[PDB]
This record gives sequence, C-alpha cells and structure tokens, in this order.
Amino acid sequence: DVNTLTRFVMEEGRKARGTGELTQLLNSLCTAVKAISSAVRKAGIAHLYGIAGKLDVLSNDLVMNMLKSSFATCVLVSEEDKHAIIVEPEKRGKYVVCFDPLDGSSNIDCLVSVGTIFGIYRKKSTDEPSEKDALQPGRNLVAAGYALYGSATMLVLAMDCGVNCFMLDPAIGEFILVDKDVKIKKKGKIYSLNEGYAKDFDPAVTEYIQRKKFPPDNSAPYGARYVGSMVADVHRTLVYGGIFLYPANKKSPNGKLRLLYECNPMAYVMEKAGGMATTGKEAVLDVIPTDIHQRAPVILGSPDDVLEFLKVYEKHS
Amino acid sequence: DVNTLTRFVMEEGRKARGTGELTQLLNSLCTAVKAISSAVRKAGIAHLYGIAGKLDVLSNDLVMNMLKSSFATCVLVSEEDKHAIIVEPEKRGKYVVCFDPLDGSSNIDCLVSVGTIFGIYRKKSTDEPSEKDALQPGRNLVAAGYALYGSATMLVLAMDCGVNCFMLDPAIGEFILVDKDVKIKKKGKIYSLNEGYAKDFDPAVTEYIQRKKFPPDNSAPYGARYVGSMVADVHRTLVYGGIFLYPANKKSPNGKLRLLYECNPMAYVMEKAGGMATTGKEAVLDVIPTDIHQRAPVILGSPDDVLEFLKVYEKHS
Amino acid sequence: DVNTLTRFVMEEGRKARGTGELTQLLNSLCTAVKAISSAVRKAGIAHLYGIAGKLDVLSNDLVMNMLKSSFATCVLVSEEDKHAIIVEPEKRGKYVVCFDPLDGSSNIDCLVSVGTIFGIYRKKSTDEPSEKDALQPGRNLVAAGYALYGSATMLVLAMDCGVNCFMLDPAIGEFILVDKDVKIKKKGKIYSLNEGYAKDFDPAVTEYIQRKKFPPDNSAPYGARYVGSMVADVHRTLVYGGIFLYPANKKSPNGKLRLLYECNPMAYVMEKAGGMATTGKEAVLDVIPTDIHQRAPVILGSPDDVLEFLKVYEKHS
Amino acid sequence: DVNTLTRFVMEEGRKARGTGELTQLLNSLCTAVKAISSAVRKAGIAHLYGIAGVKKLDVLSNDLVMNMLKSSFATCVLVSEEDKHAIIVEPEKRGKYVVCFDPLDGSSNIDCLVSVGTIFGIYRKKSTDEPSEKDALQPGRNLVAAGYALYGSATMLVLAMDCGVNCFMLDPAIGEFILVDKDVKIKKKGKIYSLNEGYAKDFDPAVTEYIQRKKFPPDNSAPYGARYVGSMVADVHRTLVYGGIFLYPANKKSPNGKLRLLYECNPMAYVMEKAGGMATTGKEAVLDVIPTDIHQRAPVILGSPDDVLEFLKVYEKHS
Ligand SMILES: Cn1nc(Cl)c(Cl)c1Oc1ccc(S(=O)(=O)NC(=O)Nc2ncc(Br)s2)cc1
Ligand SMILES: Cn1nc(Cl)c(Cl)c1Oc1ccc(S(=O)(=O)NC(=O)Nc2ncc(Br)s2)cc1
Ligand SMILES: Cn1nc(Cl)c(Cl)c1Oc1ccc(S(=O)(=O)NC(=O)Nc2ncc(Br)s2)cc1
Ligand SMILES: Cn1nc(Cl)c(Cl)c1Oc1ccc(S(=O)(=O)NC(=O)Nc2ncc(Br)s2)cc1
Repeated sequence: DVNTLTRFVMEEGRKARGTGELTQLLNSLCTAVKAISSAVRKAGIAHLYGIAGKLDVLSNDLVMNMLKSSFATCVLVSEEDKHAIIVEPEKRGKYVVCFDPLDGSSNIDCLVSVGTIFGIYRKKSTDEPSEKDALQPGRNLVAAGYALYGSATMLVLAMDCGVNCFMLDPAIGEFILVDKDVKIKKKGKIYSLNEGYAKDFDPAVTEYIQRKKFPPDNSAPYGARYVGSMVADVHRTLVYGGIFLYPANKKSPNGKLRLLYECNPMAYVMEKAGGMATTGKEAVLDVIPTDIHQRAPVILGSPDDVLEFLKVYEKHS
Repeated sequence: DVNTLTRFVMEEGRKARGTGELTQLLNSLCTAVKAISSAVRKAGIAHLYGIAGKLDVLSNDLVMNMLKSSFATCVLVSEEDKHAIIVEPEKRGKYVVCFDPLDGSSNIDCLVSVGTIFGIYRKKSTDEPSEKDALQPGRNLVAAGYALYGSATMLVLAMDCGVNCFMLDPAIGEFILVDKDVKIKKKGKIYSLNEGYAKDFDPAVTEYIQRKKFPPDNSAPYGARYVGSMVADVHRTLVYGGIFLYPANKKSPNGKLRLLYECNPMAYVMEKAGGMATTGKEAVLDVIPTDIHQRAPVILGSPDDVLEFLKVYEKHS
Repeated sequence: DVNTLTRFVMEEGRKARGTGELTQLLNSLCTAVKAISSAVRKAGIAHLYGIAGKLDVLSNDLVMNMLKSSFATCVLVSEEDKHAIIVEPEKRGKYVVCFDPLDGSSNIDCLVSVGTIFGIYRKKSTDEPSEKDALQPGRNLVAAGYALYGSATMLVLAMDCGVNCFMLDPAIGEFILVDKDVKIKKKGKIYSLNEGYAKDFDPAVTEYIQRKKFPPDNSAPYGARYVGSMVADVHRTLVYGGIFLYPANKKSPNGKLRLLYECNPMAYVMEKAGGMATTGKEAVLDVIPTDIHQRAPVILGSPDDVLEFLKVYEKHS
Repeated sequence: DVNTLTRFVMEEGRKARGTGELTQLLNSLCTAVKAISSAVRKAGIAHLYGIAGVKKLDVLSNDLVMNMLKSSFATCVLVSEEDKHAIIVEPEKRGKYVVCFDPLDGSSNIDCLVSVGTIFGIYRKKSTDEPSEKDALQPGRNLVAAGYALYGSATMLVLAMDCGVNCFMLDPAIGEFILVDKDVKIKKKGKIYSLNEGYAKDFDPAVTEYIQRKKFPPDNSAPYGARYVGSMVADVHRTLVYGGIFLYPANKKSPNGKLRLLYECNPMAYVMEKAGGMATTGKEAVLDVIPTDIHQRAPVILGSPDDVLEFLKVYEKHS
C-alpha cells in the first residue's frame, strides 16, 4: 500500500485517539515546507529578472503564518525572531514549536543544501503563554525532525515509536514514505567536524580524531565528511553511520549550535534511531535550558563511536 | 533585459557566424540537463510507490540519446561506459564530448549534491573516429562546464570569452542568466580535501595542510569543507574562493579522480574564471591522456591558494 | 487567513468530530485529483516520445487505488467499470463513492475541458457490501463536486452548508480556497445546449429557445455558449448564470447523461448554491436509481430560468 | 527521433540559410507562451491569497509578449489588441519584422475557466520608409508565419508556415514544446457548425437559411452538431482537429463583422489554408482584404472547404 505523510499522521492519531490538534499542526508544517522548497528551487525567478519588463525571511514568514492559522500553537520560537512569538487568543492552541526556518541559509550562495528543523513540545502549565513554555528539556519532546532540501526534498520525522523518512514528489506535492523505522549502524567509518579549527580543539577531541586516522592496531582509518550545513551532515550520519561533532572548546565552552531548534531535534532523532547524542558531560536530551537562544555542544552518531569518544573525553577529565 | 541560455548561445553563434552545429549541441545538452534535474528532484516518484496500484544509468541514457540525436557528435566518453562510444554514420557531426552523467551518485542515498560534468572537443584527427579522438589534452576544449543539482539547479557554462551561470526556473523551464562574466576570488579562506587519508599523505600535502590549521603568520585559520561530491566542492570554491585537493594515497597511487570527464572540465572552468588547476608536476589541462578512464591528482581553486601549494611542493623536490 | 482544502476538511471534520474516516477519504480523493491533473497537463510527455530512448484508464486506476487504500470505502461505481467494485475485507470502511474519473475525455484531442465528478454516500445496511449500496437517490449525498481541468484546475466541493471553490496551485500541490459559499444568479442571460439536435426537440424546448432568441416582450435576447464537456458547461452556469439543458426527447426518453456520477453530483451542487435542477417531470435529486449506469435528462442553472422553462413545459401538458 | 520546437525551428532556419532573426523571434515568443501558460494555470496563487501573510492576466500577457519581442532584436512594428496605436520599436532594438497579435484572446470569460489563447501573425517590413503604423496595413497574403497557443486541458503551440502546420505539446516538467502532430490537414467536410445563435434576430437572410439547412437538412441526412465555446482559439482549433465550420458573420447592425482583421481574422485564416481549409468574408477572401485601419473589423467564415462552400452558395442566392 502507498503511504503519504498525511495518511501516516492521521493513522497514528486515530491509534492514539487524540482530538486532531497535533495533526492540524503537522499538516500546516508540511504545507509550509512545500512552499519553502518551491522558493528554494527558484520557481518564478525569471520574473525578478525582467520577463515582463529574502529567502529565509520568506521561509520564516511561511512557517509563522501557517502555524498561527493552524489554531494549534501558542508559543513560537524561531531562529529569525529575537523574542518568542505569542499567538493571539483567537488563534491559540496547545502546542509549542521551536524551529530554524532555513538552516544553512548563510552559505546559500554556493547552492549548498539547506533545511528546516523543528521541535514540537506540549504546553505544561495553564498560565498565560510566554517564553517559559519553550524552556523544556529535550526529553519532553512530542515529535521532532527536519526537512532536507537536498538533491531532493525529504522530511525525516521522529516520534516515540521511531524515525520515518518521507520523500517530496514535486509533480503532486506529496511526501512519500520511503524508509520505515531506521536505525543507525552500531559503529561507523566516517567522522564529521571542521578540522580547520585544529589549533582550538579540546585535548580529548585532538586525540580522538588522531585515533580515527592512525589506529594503534591494524584497522582501516576512517574517511572524513563536512558539508557545513547541519541538516545535511546529520542526515548522512543517520544513513551511513559514523560520528558528528560540533564540540566544546575553551573559546566556546558551550559550543556554537543552538540547543532548542538545532541540538534537541537532532539528538531526539538520533536516540530514536538507536544512536547517542552527548555534550561530553551529559546527554543533550537531559539539558534544561534557561534561554531560548542558548547554545549546546553536541557529539552524536553511532553508539560504539560516541562511547569511544566518551572514553577519550573522560581520560582527559 | 532578460536573457536566457538559448538566447545567449544564439547571440554568440551569430557573432561568430558559424553554422549552428554547436548551438544544436548546446541546446540538446541543456535539454538533457533539465530532464535529469527533474529526475534527481524525484518528480513522479509517487508512482514507483504504488499511487496508481537506476538514476545515474538513466542520467547516462538521457545524455547519450540527446547528444546522438543532435547530429553534432562522433565520439562520446562517459563514466558509466567501459569503452568510448562511436556515433553511427547517419548521426555524426564534428564534436567530441566527455561527460560524467551523475557525479556523486554514490552518496545519492544521503541526498548529497549531485551534478553533470561535461567537456566539449572539436574532432581533431581526420581518421575514422575512435577512442583516440577523446585523448586530447584539456587545452583543446571548445567549451566546458557542469550542472549542479543542489538546493536549486544551476548550469555553469565556460568558453573562450569567460564563464556564465544560468539558474533553472522550473516554473517555465528556462535557464535565466544571473551571473555574467564570473571571476573567482584571488585568494580564499576555505580548504577542501578528505583528511582520512592523512596516514598516506605525501610530505608536501602534510606540510600544506599544517599551514592551513596553524598559520605561520598568525593569520586566521582556514575553514574546511568536504562534501564528498566534486561538483558541489568545486562550485563552492568557484563561488567563494579557496582550494580543493584530491591527491594520491596508497589505495590510489595515480590519484583518484578521472582526467577526461572530471579533472579537465573543472580545470577549464577554473582557468576561464581566473583560477588554477595542477597535479603537482604540471597543469591538469596540459596532461596528455593515454587511457580514457585514467586518474590524475588535482589541486585547484583561487590562484593565490594553488601557488602556495606548489611552492610547498617544490620544497620537497 | 489562507485556507486550503485539507485545512477546510479537517476543521469541518473536527466540528462534527466524526471518526476521521470521511477525512481519510477526501484526502485520498484530493490526492488522486492532483495526480490526474499532472498527467492531463502532459507532465513527462517527453519520456513517452523517446527523450531517453490511456489517460482515462490511468485516471480510473488512481482514483480506484487511492480510495481502496484509504480504508474508508466498500462500494465504488465508476464510469470506467461495468460492475461496481467491492473493497477487500481488510480495507473495508463505511462510505460509498460514485465517480467519473475523466469526464469528456473523448474530446480531449481538441484539448477541450475535462473533469472529475464524484458523489459520496454512506453504507445503507450492515450486511456484506454489494452494488445496492450505490443505488441511492441524490437527496442522500453527504458531499459531491468536481475538478475542472480547464485553463486552471479548480475543485468545487458541495456539502450541507453550501458550496466552496478551490484552486490548485501547481507550484506547491495545494488546493487554495478562492470562493466561499457561492450562489448562482436568480436569472441569467445565456442558454447552453446542442442546437444541432433542433429536429428532435420536444415542443416545449423548441418554444423556450424561441423566446430566448425572439423575446415577445422585446427584452434583449440571450447569448449562446456550448463547450461540449459537461463539467465545463455546468461550471460556466454557476459562475455567470443562465441555464444548461440536456433534455429528454422522443429518441432518448431518459436523456444522455448518467444519473449516479454526472447528473446527481451536479444537481446537488446547483441546489446547494441556490439553483435548481430538473428532469422536466421532477427534481434530479428525487430520482431513485435502479441501475448504476442509468441515464436522466437535466435542465439546471439560475432559478428564474428553470421556472420559466417549466412554465413553458407545463403549458405543453 | 524526439523533436522539440526549438530543434524544429533551428532545423528549418538552417535549411533556408537565413540570418537567424526569425528563429530568435519565435524562440522569444515560445518563452512568452510558457510564462503566460504558467500564469494562466495559477502557479503561485497561494501568495495572492495570504499563505505568507496583482496585474490582470491580459495586461501581464500583453506585457510578456511585448517585452520578449522587443528584446529579440527581430521586430519593428507591433500591433496588439490591447493598444490603440501601433508600437514602433526603439532604434537600438529594431529588426525587420512586424507582428500583429492578440495576447490573451477570450480572457473576458476567463472567470469560467474557459479555454484562452494567444494569436499571432508575422510580416516582413515591406517599405523602406521610417517604420510607422502603415507598415501593418498589409493583407493576409503577406504573412511569413502565423499560429496560436491554446491554454486548454494542456498547453499546445500550433505553428503554420509556407510548408504546412505543426503542433507542439508543452511538457511542463522540463519546459519544452514536443512535436506531436506533424503536417496537419483539416477534413474536407465536417459535422459541427460554430456560431452564436442567441443573436438570431439580427441574422442576415442567408445565415438564417444556412443554419436552417444544418439543423433541418433538405436531403434528410443526419444534422450537424453545434459547438460554441465563445473563445476563438478554442473553437478554431476544434475545427482544425475535427473539421466543420466556424462563423462570425456580418449583419445589418454590424455590416463589417465583429472580429478584428489584423490579429484575429488573418492568423486564423492563414493556419486554415496552410492545412487545406478556407476562410472568407462572404464578399471576398479574408487574406485579400487591404486594411485602412489597424483595428478595423471583418466578418469571417472558416473551416472545412466543403462546409464553407455550402455557405457561399446560400450567400449568393441572396445576392
Ligand atoms: C505523537 N506523535 N508525534 C508524531 Cl510525529 C505523530 Cl504522527 C504522533 O502521533 C500522534 C498522536 C496524536 C495525534 S492527535 O492528537 O492530533 N490525534 C488526532 O489527530 N486524531 C485524529 N482523529 C481523526 C483524524 Br483524521 S486524526 C496525532 C499524531
Ligand atoms: C564557442 N562557444 N562556446 C559556447 Cl558555450 C558558446 Cl555559447 C559559444 O559560441 C558559439 C560559437 C559558435 C556557434 S555555431 O558554430 O553553432 N554557430 C551558430 O550557432 N550560428 C547561428 N546562426 C544562426 C543562429 Br540563431 S545561431 C555557437 C555558439
Ligand atoms: C460531511 N462533510 N462533507 C464535506 Cl465535503 C465536509 Cl468538509 C464534511 O464535514 C465532515 C464531517 C465529518 C467528518 S469525519 O467524520 O471524518 N470526522 C473527522 O474527520 N474528525 C476529525 N477528527 C480529527 C481530525 Br484532524 S478530523 C469529515 C468531514
Ligand atoms: C519561414 N519560417 N516560418 C516558420 Cl514558422 C519557420 Cl520554422 C520558418 O523557417 C525559417 C526560415 C528562416 C529562418 S532565419 O532567417 O531565422 N534563419 C536561421 O535561423 N538560420 C539558422 N542558422 C543557424 C541556426 Br542553429 S538557425 C527561421 C525560420
């Protein structure tokens, strides 16, 4: 039987017997994602170039408006907005959404892959909506994932029962279920990070990457990959295995990536696929935020590889 | 005024007052690229998954058929085909085409950037056509370039008078002139290579990469990017500046990339944009081929960055 | 606020808080409509014509497979099938759907307008399903409507509270609501029928056409339009006003158009918009079918015009 | 072998060993036809209805056709249904051709999603005077090429020239016109007539009789069927594809007809003849009328050759 994202979400909703508010959220999110992809692939560009005589701003506008009009959300935290967004009373619902509307849109001049990342939280108190409702630990996530605008457009959706991958067919505007319940390899052969920052590496990271290149035994050295776009680099790790690092050093003791709308959804997708995601000191999903735009270090991927990193990291503790 | 790819090539053809055989070729190749892009973006994939009840092989078949049926070619070399292709007598024209129909289609499961790379030669010998007609050095190219199937679909077109970039507008299926007479930065700040082969690196490469991480003049360290797909890495280098390296290792004593339909078209675009491309001993475009699938090492990019590598290279004899 | 067809159906579905089975139905039907439209507009025709080396049949297969796999249907009557289709046990649900997957596709060689017409009924008995579940009169319709593949693709959806029109935006694959709670004019200025059949006209129709061309009270005469595809003509009647006639004559005492999947869903749309639809003797919606493929004559449109037709009609006994 | 319109035009242009001006012309028109098609299909309508928080279609269509032709460097006078006076292309962008076009015919009923179309006729500039409006006052006999885009259930381009008529189907996945029907010819005699019978009370005595013969044939053969979409491009292309007759004739209230000679009557007549059909005004051939005004009207009766002749026989009985 053929399966779409919309058919998938309704069947899970009927199993759980909810009211439908979460499904209205996800459907709005898919629709916004399809409009973003259309703009990213440059539909209608000939008109700007004079046939008859902004991209991340538009992206944030498509996601914002579609969520407000869903009548299912109450607080929206975005990489584009300095303060959290409070939905007006007439359009209010019960969910909290943290998103990066166009991850990697800084290097979009080289036609690099870009993506939309989201984490969806349930609102905990009945107090007036405010920023405090987005300050939950990654363990509290209801669902999370990302859109990859790569050679094709794919939506990866993680929930309690696991991770599923959907492919956008642009002829009809439908996400097609193509990979059910994916699990990451127990141990990989690729390591992923920016080695240009070598002089600033934490001493454990230095040794761990050295062990990937010069094994003390006779194993094969690892290969290396780094796109510079999180949605792309993390998605390769899921599909091929290996380790992804944007770690802490003395210059950025808390890392560079934002915890809420980058680190948490990817940590969630990883753990639901059998992987791990750590800061070195603790699991990313266990961190309690105190600011919506706060940073977190992250090392994620295959479990044997993260354990091997934690072994070196603790050796230097 | 709006300019398209077809209008651009027709304008250049009347300037040159040629017959139009090259125009029919370029038009045929552009049609093949618009077809491949539609396949890479998964248009119509919903039917494969039963809505009504290989990709690089297809890419190879689309480029093969459109070039044959243009009546403009006589020898065709492809990464998918073990031997060169001899075009039948009724469809022969005066040009020779070397192409990789879907470069990077190995990592196409991680939705990595993929692309089509091509190089165009006027047949040189008057002999009956054979594989020897594709063994010309890259200096002899009439035109060269690539389609990058990234976040959007772009065609980069290089010729004697320079490099032009066209953006595919899928709404109307037309390439739109968006970057006229493009030039690479004189010097960049990103380096690109697979550091997993560090244990097999030649001493010259070992030293040059050391200089990128720990600069001797206390300048800021370069950043590193490595997609693992040549079309993406080169286009990022072209759009931003910097250096791209795939040198030899123990597994590849003659280097890894293919000279005919990977290294040379990229050497041509670089030099036509003001960049450089070397193997260490000589310019890639100066290499005289003896076998159609032969390998070459390559270091290319911004002119100041490649000169700095060769300076280190001659230090080690 | 922007509204899509999917948002419209879920919000109405939550208004009634039904099980979700009818929503899973309409979502599947909408998905088939987008697929038909893409093939009707000739997406991918280059592959059929050998770029790398039926339409009503595919249309019927898309609607059949998408409805079966919705788990919301058990009996399906289609213009393409001699007998009704009984859904297999594991996929049986509670709704009955009548559809013409591609109305007017015989004249598709002149690129005339084509359309999909559908009506949805509820299962009548709790016994095992059979054809009798589709032999309901039009008065029982839960929903009905049509897609018009014209200069654009529009979905007109009629239900208890009235009729709404949605426009397919092909860039993103979403139906956008453009006309809310539509009503036809009380009286129009256009009549629509095949006047080449003048020789077989009932005396009443002849007189009614006489008064439109030569008004006895010197009002201005009506204009004439006749496309020859029912979905197109009916939609023109709704948008501009007037009357559409395919009536009974001595040769076809029961008309030409089919009652289940052409006449009934169109009569339903008209009445829900403030119009009328008659066979001359009674309302179309009051007709009891005895065979899934039985015919009925139809006169529909503006209320003053249907009454003026019946006025002449009753004078002639 | 697969054939596209761009490949087809480059091949014919190379046979004739021309300069390339006419191919650059048609290529610009094909692109204008694809942008119009994309707009008529309502791509991007979600932005007009507030999905993220303009021009009428005939204004955009006329702007698209105008801009692409000027920028082709192949034209010098442009007559459009939208513009009162002829347009003289500025000196730096002048070429040798004159184009009379209707950019979106039938766009009045576009609210009922009726078929719409683009009609065009191409002339070479004849005189060596500085270009002016008079350069468009040539009779239809002078056409280099003519045709139409029909934005119907699919988008098709019909191109007529000296050697005949060819049809291309737009594949929107790649944006290419694909040659699908080569060298079309209309049937010698059809079974469909096309005109607005609602205005019967003003009919000329012959048109009354001819339509009388089609509904109640004197030889008791089967009657013709009637079709009238109300949009010229859809109706005429149906005539070409299936045969029959299309009529918009003269009456006492409109002695010169309603349709315009330059950008409606002549291009449809030209396509008809190059496919084996006829097109007449009753008194003379459409292609033989010498205009004195670029927006002057003409009656037109066109379609299968045998069907048009039966009209002219009735026409002359009434002198
Ligand atoms: C928790 N989680 N995370 C993802 Cl990801 C997915 Cl999937 C998923 O599973 C649910 C759970 C609850 C809901 S819900 O609360 O919205 N319930 C409904 O929608 N019920 C319906 N009734 C009629 C129709 Br038709 S659907 C939706 C999806
Ligand atoms: C050399 N180079 N490399 C690229 Cl890339 C491009 Cl662009 C370009 O420039 C030419 C040069 C020669 C030709 S040609 O030899 O084919 N001649 C013609 O096409 N003549 C025509 N006549 C009428 C029309 Br209309 S076009 C085409 C393009
Ligand atoms: C009857 N009619 N005809 C048309 Cl046309 C339309 Cl609109 C319409 O309105 C309904 C009424 C009931 C249903 S239903 O029985 O399927 N119920 C639900 O779907 N409930 C849901 N719960 C959560 C989510 Br989310 S939807 C569907 C549509
Ligand atoms: C007269 N007519 N009507 C239609 Cl319709 C068509 Cl088709 C057609 O036939 C010509 C004749 C001449 C030209 S032309 O004068 O523009 N010549 C060229 O384009 N020559 C070329 N050289 C290299 C390339 Br490549 S094409 C264009 C089309």
